[PDB]
Parts: sequence; C-alpha cells; structure tokens
Amino acid sequence: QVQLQESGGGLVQPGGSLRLSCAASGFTFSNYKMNWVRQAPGKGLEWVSDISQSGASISYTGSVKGRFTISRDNAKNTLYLQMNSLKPEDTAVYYCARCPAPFTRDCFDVTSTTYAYRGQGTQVTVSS
Amino acid sequence: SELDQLRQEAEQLKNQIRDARKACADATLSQITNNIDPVGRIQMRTRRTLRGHLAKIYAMHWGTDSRLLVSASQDGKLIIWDSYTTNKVHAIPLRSSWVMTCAYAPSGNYVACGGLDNICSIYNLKTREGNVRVSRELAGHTGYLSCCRFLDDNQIVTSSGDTTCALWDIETGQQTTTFTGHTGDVMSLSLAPDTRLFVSGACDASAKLWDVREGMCRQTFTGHESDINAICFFPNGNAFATGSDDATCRLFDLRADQELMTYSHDNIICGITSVSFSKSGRLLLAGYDDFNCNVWDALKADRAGVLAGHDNRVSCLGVTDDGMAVATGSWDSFLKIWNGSS
Amino acid sequence: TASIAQARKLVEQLKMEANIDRIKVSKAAADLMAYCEAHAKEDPLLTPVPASENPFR
Amino acid sequence: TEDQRNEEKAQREANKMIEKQLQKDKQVYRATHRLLLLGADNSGKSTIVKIYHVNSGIFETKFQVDKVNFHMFDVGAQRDERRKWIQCFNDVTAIIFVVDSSDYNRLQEALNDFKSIWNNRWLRTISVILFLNKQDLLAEKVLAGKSKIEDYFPEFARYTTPEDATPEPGEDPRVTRAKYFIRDEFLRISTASGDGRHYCYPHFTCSVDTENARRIFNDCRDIIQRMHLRQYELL
Amino acid sequence: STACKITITVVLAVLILITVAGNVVVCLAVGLNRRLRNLTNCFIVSLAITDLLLGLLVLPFSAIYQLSCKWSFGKVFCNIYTSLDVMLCTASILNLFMISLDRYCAVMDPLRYPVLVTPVRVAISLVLIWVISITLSFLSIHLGWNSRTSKCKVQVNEVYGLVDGLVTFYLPLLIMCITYYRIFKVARDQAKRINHISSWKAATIREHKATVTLAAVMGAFIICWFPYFTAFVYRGLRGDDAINEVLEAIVLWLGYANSALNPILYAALNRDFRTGYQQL
Ligand SMILES: CC(C)CCC[C@@H](C)[C@H]1CC[C@H]2[C@@H]3CC=C4C[C@@H](O)CC[C@]4(C)[C@H]3CC[C@]12C
Ligand SMILES: NCCc1c[nH]cn1
Repeated sequence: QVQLQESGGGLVQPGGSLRLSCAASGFTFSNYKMNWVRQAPGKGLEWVSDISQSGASISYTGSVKGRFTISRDNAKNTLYLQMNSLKPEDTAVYYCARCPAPFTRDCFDVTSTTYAYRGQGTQVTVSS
Repeated sequence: SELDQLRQEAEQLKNQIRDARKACADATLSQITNNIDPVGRIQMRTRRTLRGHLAKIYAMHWGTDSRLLVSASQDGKLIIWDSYTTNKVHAIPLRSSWVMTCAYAPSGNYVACGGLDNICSIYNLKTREGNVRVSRELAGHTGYLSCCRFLDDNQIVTSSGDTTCALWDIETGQQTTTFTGHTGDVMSLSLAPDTRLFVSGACDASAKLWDVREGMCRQTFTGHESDINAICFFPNGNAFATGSDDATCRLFDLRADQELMTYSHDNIICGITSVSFSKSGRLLLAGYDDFNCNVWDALKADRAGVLAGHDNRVSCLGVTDDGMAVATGSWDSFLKIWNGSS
Repeated sequence: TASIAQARKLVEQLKMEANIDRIKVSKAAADLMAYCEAHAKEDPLLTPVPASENPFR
Repeated sequence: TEDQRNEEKAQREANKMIEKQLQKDKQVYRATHRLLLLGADNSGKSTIVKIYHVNSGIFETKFQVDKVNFHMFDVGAQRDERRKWIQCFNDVTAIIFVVDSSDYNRLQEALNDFKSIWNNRWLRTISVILFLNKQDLLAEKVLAGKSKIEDYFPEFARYTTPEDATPEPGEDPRVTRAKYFIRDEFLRISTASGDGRHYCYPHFTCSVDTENARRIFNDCRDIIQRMHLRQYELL
Repeated sequence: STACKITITVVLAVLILITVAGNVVVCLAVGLNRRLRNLTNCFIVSLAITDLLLGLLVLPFSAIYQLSCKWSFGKVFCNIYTSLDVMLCTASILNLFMISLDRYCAVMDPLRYPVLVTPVRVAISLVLIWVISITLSFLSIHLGWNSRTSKCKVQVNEVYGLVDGLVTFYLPLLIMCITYYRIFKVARDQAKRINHISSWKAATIREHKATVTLAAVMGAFIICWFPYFTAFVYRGLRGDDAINEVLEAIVLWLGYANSALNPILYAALNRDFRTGYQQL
C-alpha cells in the first residue's frame, strides 16, 4: 500500500529554520518524482517544490525561492524539505505528494482536493 | 481529540489486517506451481483485421456467441462486427464522441457505451423498425464513464471517474445501488461468473470486491503502486488479475484476501491498459502502452508470447466466451483477432 | 465535521474487512492450479485446435 | 446451403450500406479541426471565441473561419483530477490554454498546469495556443503598483523587455515588462522540451477581443504547416 | 578500348542494380508496414514502381544496345522497346510533378489539405499520367507521329520534339520551380520564426535546412533531365546527326540515373519512410 508520512514541523518563531521529512513506503521511491505541497488556512492547496527521480532536476515556487531547499534520499526512501528564514506567510499544512506514475516528466494532480498519493500532512506554524 | 484517535485506530486495523494476511501466507503460488511444466511458446497470428473506425479505439466487448463483438471509438461510432466474416453488422453514431467504454449484453439484444458525457447509453439492437435506437440514458454519475457491464437485460453496473460504481435498473433508469469507497477514479470493473460479486480497480491503486445484492465493499486489495487501469476475474471466480501504470500485473485471491503473483519484466516500463484470461485461466493476456500485448503464464509468471500488431497504444483486449480467439483494440483505429494453430 | 464523519466510516469499513475468514495461500494456490489442469484441454488459446475446427482459418 | 447463401448476401449487402455511410462520416471528420479548451475558473476561457452547444457536461463551441470548421471542446463536469480523461484529446489539432495574467497568486498554478500538459506522454505532439487573457486588468494592476510581480517572481527584478517585443502604441513601459515576462515564463517551459514536434503560440488578449477566432485559425495553419514542412525535411 | 568497355559495363551494371534495388526497397517498405500504406505515399509508390519497371524492362536492353552498338533483336521488338522507354520515362517525370503539387498543397493549404487530395483525385491524377504516357509513347511511335536496321534510337521530328519536350519536361519544370520556390520561402520564414522564439535559447533549426533539401530535389531533376530534353528538342529541329554520338549517349543515361535518385530524394528523405525501414 502506498503511504507517505510527513514528520517535523510545529511552532517556530519568524526567521527560524525548520526541516520536514517524508517517509515513503509501498512503492519504489527511486522511480517517482516527489513534490511538496502546502495549504494555508483559508486557502487551497498550492505547489511548493518538486525534485526529479534522481535529484538532478529541482524546482521551487517564487515565493519560497532562496529560502526552501528540497532533497531526497532514494536509499533511505525519504524526502526532505529544509525551510530556513521562515515567514508568517509560510504557516500552512505541508504535504508530501508523489507523482501518479513512474518514469514521467509530467505531474498532474498532486495539488488536487482528494489525491491518493499524498500524505496526511504535517503542521507548520510561524506566527509568534 | 476524537479525530486524532480515530485515525490511529485505522492504523491499528490496517496492521491487524496485514498480520492476518501474513498469517495465511504459508506458501507462495510460485513455489506451488514450480513443478508443473511451462506452457511453452504461445504463437498467435492475426486472423482478422477490423477496419472502419476513424479514430482511436477505446473499448471492445465480445458477445456471448463468440462471433459478434462491439467496439467503441472516439470518432463517435459504435460498430458491431461479425468477426467470422469481418462484416459490419451495425454502426451506431454516438451523440457524444468522447466514448470510453462499451458493453455487449449477454442476451445480445443490447449494447451500452459512455464516456466523458457522464452518461451510460443503452442501445436496442432488436427493433421492428430495423435500426438501432437509444433506449435509455442512465444519468446520475458526476464523472466520466470508464466501464459498464450488463448483468442481464434489465441490470447494468457502471464505474465512473467520480470514484463510485453504480448498479442500474434499466427499465426505470435509476441506480438502485451505489458502491462508494474508492478515493480515486474507478477505471474498470469485472463481473463474477455468477454475477453476485464484482471487482473494481481505481486510481487509488486499490481493488475492491463488491457484493451486488448487499451493496457494500466486502474486501479491499492493495499492492499496486499506481493507478489500476484494468481488472479481470479468474474463470472460476475465486481470483482476479489487475493491470496498473506501474508496469505490473498482479493476481489477487479472494479467499486468501491477498496478492498471489506479480507479472512484470525489467524491459517493461510502460503502463498496462487491459488484462484478460484464457478460457482455462492458464494464460493472462495484457495490453501495454508500448503497442504490444504480452501473454503471461498465470500460474508460473512467465511471458508465454507477444502479440505485436499495432502501431499505437493497445487500449483494450478480450477473449471470447468459448476461448477460441482474442481481440485487441488500439489507438491506431484497428481491431485484430488472434488465435493459434496446431 | 466532514473529516470526523469520514474517519468513522473508514474505521467501520476496516472492521468488516478484518473479520472475514481467510484460507491459506497454499490452499488457494492449489485450487487455481487444479482449475487450470481440469480445463486445459478445452482451452483453444492454450492448446490450438486443428484448422478444421478453427472458425478463423 | 441455399439458406446460408441467402444470409451471406444479406450480411454482405448490409456491410456495403454501412461503408457508404462511413465514407460520408470520414469527409466530415477529416474536414473538422478539433480543439481542447483548458483554463482555470479565474480565466475567461468561455469568452475567448466570440455555435455554442452544451452536450451533457462538455461544452462545445463550433466556429468557422474562411470555410474551415473548428470544434472546440471544453470539459466542465469532471473532478479536479484530470490525468485520465486528458488522454481522450491526444489527437486534437491544438490545445487552447487560457491564463489570467492579472492574477499573480494563481500564475504559478497556471504554469504548473501548462508544464503537465506540455510534458505529458500522450500530448507530446500537440501544440498549445496560449491565451494570456485579461490584459486590460494587468495594465491597471501594474500602473496601480499595489502588487509587485517580484513578490511572486523574483526573477522579474532582473528581467528586461525583449528587443523583438512590439508594444502597443500608448502603452506604459512598465506594462510591457509585465506582459512579456509572463509570456516568457510560459516560453521557458515550452522551449525546454518538445524537439520541434509541438510549439506554443502565445497571444495577448482582452475580454473585448473579437480577433481570437482568427488567431486560432492562423496558429492552426502554422501548426499543420510546420508538421508538413518537418515531414519533408524542410524544417 | 577493351579496358574502357569493361569499366563502362560495370558502371551500367551498377546503375541498373541501384535502380532495381532502390525501388524494390520502397515497394517492400510500403507493403510490409501498414502505416506506410496511406494516400500520401501513393505517388511515391507509383514513382517507385514506374522506376522499377524501367530498371527491368528498359535499362537491360539499353545497356546491351550501348555496349554491342547494334540492335540484335528484331525491328518489331525495337519499337516496343523504344515505346516502353518513352512511356516509363514520361510517367516517371509526371509522377515527380504530382509529388511537387501534392507537397505544395499540404504546405501552402494545410487546413484544407485532407479534403483537397481525396483518393478519387489521386486515382484520377495517376490515370491521366499514364494516358499521356501511353499517348506519347505507344500511339505516337506506332502511328509514325514521332517519325522523321541496326539502330534502335527513338525518332523525333520538329513537331514531336516541341510537343513532347514542353508537355513532359519544360512545362512541369516551370511549375515545379514556382512550387518549390514558394515552399522555400515558407520554410525559410518558418525557420526564422522558430529560431527567434526566445532569446535565451540558441537556434534549433539550420538556416539552410530547406536550401539543401530543395536544391537536391530540384537539382537532381534538372541535372538528370534538362540536358536530355534540350538535346532531344535540338535533335528534332536540326536532324539526328546534329548531336554528337558520345554526347547523345551521356544525356541518355543521365535521365536513366534519375530513376536511381528518386528512391533517395523522395523516400530516404522522408521521415515516415526512414522510420519504416527500421521496422523492416
Ligand atoms: C548519379 C549520376 C552521377 C550517374 C551518372 C552516370 C554517368 C556519369 C555514366 C553512366 C553511364 C555512362 C555512359 C555509358 C556509355 C557510354 C558510351 C561510350 O561510348 C561513351 C561513354 C558513355 C556515354 C558513358 C558516359 C558516362 C555515363 C553516362
Ligand atoms: N530515355 C528517355 C525517354 C524519353 C521520354 N521522352 C522522350 N524520350
């Protein structure tokens, strides 16, 4: 069974650093592109960053560019998101989303209301 | 508080089910069937090529007489073929051209189809006027129609992209039972030979076993890593095979309530579109995105043969009720009929 | 209260699936092998029929 | 087998009647050009082309330019997941992608949607006619100065207007920087991959714009012409 | 002279082998591959078959006559041989003309191309090619229209030289030059547009991609057939002795060499056929 467990997060003062970990199980982790998706309170889900299967290709949203770093460990079957210099606008529930199919460059429905290959999410709070 | 406690109880129940399945996993199907001889090389030739569709073929279904078949294409045409002569018996123009599924009634008097229009349309083939007319439009699904299968002339089961399956009363046009529980698009369904149960595969990478009369999910089967696109009951009704986008086919057992065998190859990295069994169930035929159909040994997980006759995606395949031939439909707009020779 | 309502339904479904009787995999595997053996001769795709008996000559 | 011979002739005759009808449908099918209309709720894709028929949940628009028939299909009544039903449109002439340019918050969302469509395995040979809609609102937003693109797109701080750009007469220089940066944001995706099999045709359009049907006609001509030129090793 | 004759025999044998083998591959590629059996390739197959017939029925007898310098066979067969030479060469040239027109419609009217080149018109075009080819070859020779024992040269007079020259070659040459120059301008214009899509990306299309392709297609047609028809017209006007024997033999085999270049220019330089060879 495909399951993703987001860990880390919590209450951090503005400007602090936070690291998120995503534990992958039930699928060959090295065959899938992985994404980080967050949902701010009162707002819909939005895409934050993605990393390719081998880690060569990495993308970010312009609002978090230069402050968020995404890395993956295929051997450890784990996904990471380093968030330093946090802002109160970054307070959201962060989700570890897997692209639906392996060996693909597209990633269609990770930022959807009910997506099967997305984890339960971890809560990140930045407000003082 | 209550919500946090409940989602923890689900994890405990999932571990309880996983331990129960592991308890009865005394042996492996591969170990059991190691002694039996292989099926050898399966060589099938294209006996017939059905031409006339002007777009991608999306679905096909044999009639129970093993001679007539219906195919659906996204040129807005339902065509009924006489496979023995390649004559076209009917050509039904569809109101919506985005058809995704078609079904042949076991009586042979009706065909059904539907796609992105969220409607299952029933067509009467036996009218005194000599033409095929729409007899029913089954509305109620809020997503595209992915598969449909007749139980009899009055009942049909449909799977939709709105994550639900439905059982319909054709005469009244209302869905008597709704089957909920899938969290993704239901892409296929297969009826048990006694038509008391049916399995469905969805895009949540899970296969659910449904009771037709009771209307609830009896068992849930997981193990695939991506969306399930195809599903087919074993001929005795005690097992089913699935095909997913993870380039694998898996054989699940109903009574053991777990996966028994995986059918994958290292060269295969493309998704699976269609799966079917031979009449005895010894052969599992699967259609792939790489334009080919691979014949698997169901018991030994060996690739018995290859059907290479299409220049685009193999979208569908099916084996006749008598087991004489297999038809393959493809995005290249052609259907081909295959069988072996002594 | 949508999530809490869904949580009760998901937990309730898992209880029904966890209370079913499961046979051994060896018993289930043997039954599949037995069915294939019994119907092997009447499978045209597995054992192709003579050309005289093939409707698709 | 006299009775059998009678049935065979009847079935053979029935087939020929079907084939004659299928020949007529072939001419109608190949003459019509099918289009997939895509866009979010904020984008005004429903008012891009100035015969509209609602067939079940799919909205169809049929327009004619220079005796060429175009059938544009808009998929309305589906869930937000689309990786399955998008495969139905692997053989359209082009995909009409409509983006609200004024909405900076959802601009990255449109870029992500455009990325998936461009890089999907079954849409690798389909050109995209990109419409950057609501250009009038973008001009008002830029001139007001309340919201900054650099807040959402830090690259825009070091972005300059292309030399080949053709700003409209009486248009503020700050507006044409915003217009072409958004267009270049989509062109970064379309030029990254494709290998000359498909191209993205971006246009700047407003709500009151009656020339969008002609632009689709022009782009469709370029798409098919480039396919023919490439086939003959002329491109 | 003995050494030269052996060298000439090899060159003629190689030319026949290339023509036959080059056109068999085109026919085999279409027959084996289902995707290659489309209406677009009907003229290419028709061209390949016509050149294949030339390499089997006409070229072997032209080589025998050239090397032995005498027509051993009977006079009755000489008229049949010359008629086959004119019919198959005229049909081959007119097949090239229909290919250029077909590509002109596809490139210049891409939206209406599927409805303007319906298979009825393709069949009509092929029939008119052979009706003209038979009229100029078999009807004209056997009725003495082209008329002015060891010689078996195709006769020509003043009237026949101009009618055959203009209809078969010069009129198609003028139209093909206009057709392929318009396609050249479109291809060059599209190449400039594609190269200037973005400033951050280098040019992805060679500037002379269309220049090389069109100069090869038109250059081979001009080089192989222009000297022959110019000599053919001049020979008709100024008598059969006006043209030197060596010069007349050179321009004759230049036209025959065009049948060895058609499978390369119209099949090996087509994306569909190159991928078709892989599946073969
Ligand atoms: C693809 C192109 C380059 C092929 C060109 C083939 C030409 C160059 C070769 C092939 C046939 C050859 C001719 C064969 C026979 C004769 C007759 C002899 O008394 C003079 C030389 C002459 C006239 C040869 C001249 C050169 C020739 C015409
Ligand atoms: N060997 C060229 C045959 C021909 C055609 N027209 C005149 N002569």
